[PDB]
Amino acid sequence: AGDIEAGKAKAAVCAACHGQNGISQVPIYPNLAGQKEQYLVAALKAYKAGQRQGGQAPVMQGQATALSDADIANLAAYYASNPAAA
Amino acid sequence: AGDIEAGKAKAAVCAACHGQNGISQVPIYPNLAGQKEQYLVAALKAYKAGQRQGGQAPVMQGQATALSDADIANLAAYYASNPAAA
Ligand code: HEC
Ligand code: HEC
Repeated sequence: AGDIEAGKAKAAVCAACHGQNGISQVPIYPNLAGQKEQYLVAALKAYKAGQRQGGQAPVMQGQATALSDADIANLAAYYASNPAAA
Repeated sequence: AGDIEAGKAKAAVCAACHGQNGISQVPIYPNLAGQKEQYLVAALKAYKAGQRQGGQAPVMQGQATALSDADIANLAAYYASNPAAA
């Protein structure tokens, strides 16, 4: 499981691209707010493991390689907890 | 330019996993409703090109390779138009 408060603190770096509310403001960055928690965890692990390529995947990989598995769990719990609409 | 209507019709083969409204029930299948359209197109092209690996990506890769680029544009348009909340 993840710590939502810890996830929210860690999300400060993520906000620049995915929005302060998990809703992106740029069309090429995905919304994360209210996404399935387990899927968020799987996606983060894939970026961290260099398993996602193409388009802007390298940009996101650069943002995931330095995350611990606990950071990943916290971040996913936090984003999943946000309302998908805001 | 994706046709929402054509996308909605093509979506019947997607609904079993991603939900009829773009919100899934299975916690490892991501929600698609209200996601950024350009991102939806990029993610689909990535699966179609074998660019996403790890976890359950092979499952989605199997569902994307039979999609034409027009199908991808229509599907992204459709899902992006759906309300993120339902
Ligand atoms: C902009 C410079 C980014 C920063 C800072 C972070 N992310 Fe990101 N992320 C960005 C892009 C370009 C993409 C799409 C890459 C692709 O595969 O085409 C992503 C993707 C994600 C995802 C996947 C979303 C999904 O599959 O629906 C996740 C879960 C994600 N990003 C999380 C995330 C976190 C928690 C970050 C801070 C620690 C973070 N991203 C920063 C761009 C950028
Ligand atoms: C279940 C058997 C699936 C069917 C039918 C379809 N999709 Fe799917 N999709 C599935 C999984 C397992 C996942 C996650 C893959 C991973 O990388 O872990 C996905 C993912 C997508 C995505 C990526 C969303 C994101 O947030 O990045 C998209 C855009 C997507 N799927 C679209 C989609 C469409 C349009 C389909 C029908 C033509 C389709 N999926 C069917 C599982 C399944």
